[PDB]
Amino acid sequence: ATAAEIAALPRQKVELVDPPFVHAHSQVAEGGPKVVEFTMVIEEKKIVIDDAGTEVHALAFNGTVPGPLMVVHQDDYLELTLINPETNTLMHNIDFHAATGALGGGGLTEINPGEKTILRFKATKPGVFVYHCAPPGMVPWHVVSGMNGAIMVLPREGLHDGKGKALTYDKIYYVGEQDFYVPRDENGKYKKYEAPGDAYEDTVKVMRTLTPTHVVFNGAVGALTGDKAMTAAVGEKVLIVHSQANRDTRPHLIGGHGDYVWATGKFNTPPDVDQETWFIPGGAAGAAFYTFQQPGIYAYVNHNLIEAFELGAAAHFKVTGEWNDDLMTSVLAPSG
Amino acid sequence: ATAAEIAALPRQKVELVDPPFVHAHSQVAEGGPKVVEFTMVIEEKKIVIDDAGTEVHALAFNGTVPGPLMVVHQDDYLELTLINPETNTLMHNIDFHAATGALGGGGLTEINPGEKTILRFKATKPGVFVYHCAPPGMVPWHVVSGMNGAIMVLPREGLHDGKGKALTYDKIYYVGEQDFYVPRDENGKYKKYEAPGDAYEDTVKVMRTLTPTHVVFNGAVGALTGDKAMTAAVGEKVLIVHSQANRDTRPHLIGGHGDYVWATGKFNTPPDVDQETWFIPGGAAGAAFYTFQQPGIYAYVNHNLIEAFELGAAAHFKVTGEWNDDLMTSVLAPSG
Amino acid sequence: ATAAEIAALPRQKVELVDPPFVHAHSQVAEGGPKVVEFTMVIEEKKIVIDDAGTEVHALAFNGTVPGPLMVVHQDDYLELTLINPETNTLMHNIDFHAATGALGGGGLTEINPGEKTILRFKATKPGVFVYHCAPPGMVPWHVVSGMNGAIMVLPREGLHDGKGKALTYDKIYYVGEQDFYVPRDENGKYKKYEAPGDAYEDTVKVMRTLTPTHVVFNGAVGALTGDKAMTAAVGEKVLIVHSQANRDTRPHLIGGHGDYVWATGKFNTPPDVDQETWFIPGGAAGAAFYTFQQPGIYAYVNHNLIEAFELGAAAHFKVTGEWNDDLMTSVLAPSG
Ligand SMILES: [Cu+2]
Ligand SMILES: [Cu+2]
Ligand SMILES: [Cu+2]
Ligand SMILES: [Cu+2]
Ligand SMILES: [Cu+2]
Ligand SMILES: [Cu+2]
Repeated sequence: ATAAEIAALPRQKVELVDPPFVHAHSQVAEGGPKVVEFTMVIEEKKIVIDDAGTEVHALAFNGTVPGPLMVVHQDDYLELTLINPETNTLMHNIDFHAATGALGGGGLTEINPGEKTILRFKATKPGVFVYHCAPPGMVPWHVVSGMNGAIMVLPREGLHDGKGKALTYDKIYYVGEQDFYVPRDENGKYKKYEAPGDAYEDTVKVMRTLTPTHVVFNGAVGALTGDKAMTAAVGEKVLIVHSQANRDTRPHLIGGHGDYVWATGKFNTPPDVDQETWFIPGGAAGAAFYTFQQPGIYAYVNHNLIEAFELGAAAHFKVTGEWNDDLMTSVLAPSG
Repeated sequence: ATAAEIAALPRQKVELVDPPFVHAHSQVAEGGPKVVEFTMVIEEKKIVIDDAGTEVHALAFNGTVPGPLMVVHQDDYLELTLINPETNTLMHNIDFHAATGALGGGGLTEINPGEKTILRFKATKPGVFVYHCAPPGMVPWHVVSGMNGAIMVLPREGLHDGKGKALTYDKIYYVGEQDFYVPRDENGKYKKYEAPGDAYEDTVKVMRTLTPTHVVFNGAVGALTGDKAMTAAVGEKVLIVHSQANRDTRPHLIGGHGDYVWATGKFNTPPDVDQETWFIPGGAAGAAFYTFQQPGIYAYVNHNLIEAFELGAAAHFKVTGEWNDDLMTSVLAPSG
Repeated sequence: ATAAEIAALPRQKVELVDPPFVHAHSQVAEGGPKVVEFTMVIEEKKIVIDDAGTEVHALAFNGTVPGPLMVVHQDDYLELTLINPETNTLMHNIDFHAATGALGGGGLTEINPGEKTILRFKATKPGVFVYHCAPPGMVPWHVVSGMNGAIMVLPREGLHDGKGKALTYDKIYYVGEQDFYVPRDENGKYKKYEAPGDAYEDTVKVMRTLTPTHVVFNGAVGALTGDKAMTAAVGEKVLIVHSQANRDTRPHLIGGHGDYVWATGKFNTPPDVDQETWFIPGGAAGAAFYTFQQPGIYAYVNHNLIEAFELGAAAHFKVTGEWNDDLMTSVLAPSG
């Protein structure tokens, strides 16, 4: 595929939305290969991660933790414009696990504050993939400061089950799970700092215990609950993309299932079926497809329940519709 | 199906047995869909989890850690009478990962001391599934106090491998693996408590380290050894169902293999074959089918060997039969 | 086979090479079943594992951490002469996860210093498999002192994909991954000891935290980087065997992929494809097949990036050939 051929390809500017929502895209590919264009500005900002007012100096793609989901189709080109404003203090870059060469793009995208860059790569393999910042010598620090996201490379023909039947979701959500390592003082109280770099040494010591102080979805404890609870209706088919750029996770839809789960995140690997709890290793994304059958609230969790309910890794679904007494019924409600 | 059609179905009352054993069942379903009735009384009890006498207040389905294995076939209904006696001190409920709606059943089964409830759900998918107590605001604590078990939903046609060939076991065992988090004093010695609640605060601290003090099969270090060692014979086909409601495990039969392993625990997902070590993520059950070929003693372990041999996650099998020198032989015994 | 048939099989002595290199072998078996003979001498020695002079009393098959890769074909026999020199201080043995009976061989190979032993086993199942020392009552201690390696049991007809098309590698590397648990004094300085057994009690205390001090490839921080980077050329097909005898890992080729990954390490289990990050549970080996498409430096890591970049679990590949701008191009280089 020649430079001339690539330059002749149609282009499409895409407008990214904040997780857990996903920008407008089509499941089945519309026409031949294109160059899909994205722009993200890096925001270094304080985020409050729990109800005790614990802060993290987030290093945030598009200003969010996680960074937003980019959707392309197999054999499209993803062309990202990454911007590091003068109002930042650190060098940043970006590695796409979906990309091939130069460490996933990080070797070609190192930008000081004030600089920008434009990277283009061919999305040759279908699936969900992590992307994350990885500056040489400070890789884990940037990743666990929230500097990671994910992309989805859909097949041209959209999603299919193991045996070739089409799988079409009505809804898609992107859950980015984040392990945070927040230093404490001698009273076991979390510390605050004036600059990202001020926390480095204290944080690194915590990182080395391999024990996160917080494990959260969408940047904070309770982030995807209440006003930000995910929604569905009985009969709706929903795709849940889940990433974790540094640490293992075991997602589980409480009250539901993973009807089809690409646990590895890769669409050419046939999915697992009828899943109670799936497993996504650190440095990967997975995706699960589920048709809701019951109304009510669901909890969506990392099913190490200490991580879910002590450390923060719990989100809700609010589902509307009619209760099914065949699937489940209270024959005798709680009573003496 | 309608309420009338479910009412017309035959009902079978099952007598549960204590782990690692499993109640009488047939592998291939007998007749059409049944309503399968189980009763479990919750017992808040002091249990000893090691040879030193370290004690935990178990919150125990049917009085055991793990709770017993319930066995039904696909499209059967599981009807559970759950009873929380007046002598208990906490509210409990049950979540069936196999079930659909109301958080797996937890939203419909919250019973205080002196209360009972009857939950029915349709067993729509074949596999092994975790069940566990999950009271809102107190979820992980009930689980890591041993309030969990598993069920198996057999395919109506019994087990098959990935290519449609039937797999009939001679015997089945259920290994519930438990992570315990036991408070220590300033000498590093484990603390005892008067009531379940008294332990709460100290325990949650240990829980947050994500580092169990004990990792055990059937409620205690060495519980499945000595005259409680599991047993087999050369040529015998054994299904080992393994569950972990809170934390990852990596089961390994030392001296053997997992000939067919549904690592995800779901029978519609083709099993892995010829396994040395398989992986079960916290909040799931898996199952391994193995035909014994050599006599002698085997250790069945979680293959983090520190967890197996320091923390308690080791069981034995005693196997009768003739040694196969073709498979293995000492050409030269330990000698100068 | 019959007694005479086994006795009549060819015997072939093979010379081992140190990891990450692998001894001469054919992918397609050459002739009928063979008794493949190997010799390993056990070395107990102090090794430095980091840039700060930190020591471990290594317990090392063939004098290396990991022990060397042994390569046979399915239904060959592996015949190991294991030697424990009189200069050593500890009893050792060997467990092959690939073998059937006597705990994988440990029961038949317990050799005191001044002793040797010859074990033969039939390699009945194709795959990569952990081996490790395992003396009753001191199993994890020998393993986390580096006394572990792997073997590869190739299909007689070499490797295939899920469709049965041949996969032939140009090169094979073996990355053995090691969790070390090095004691520290109260100032946080790593302690040193005169003999292996002097470190035992302190080391077990560190092991029980389940938190390694170091996670390394080939026995040391940086052992497979710089001038010891592994090598390839664009268009070369490489198999990467990876083992972890005690603890989970999640291998990732930074800048590349795992085109075919036998994550379970078993060749009769179809490989996953297009992998970003794969998962190998503690107590197993896995294998990844990749065709390099881009020149330059790659980082091969455990993608818990803290383990990779704080704790030592990072390797390099140095790759020759011509850049492919179709796959990846810098449209605009880092600029103000
Ligand atoms: Cu960054
Ligand atoms: Cu990465
Ligand atoms: Cu309970
Ligand atoms: Cu659950
Ligand atoms: Cu040893
Ligand atoms: Cu082992």
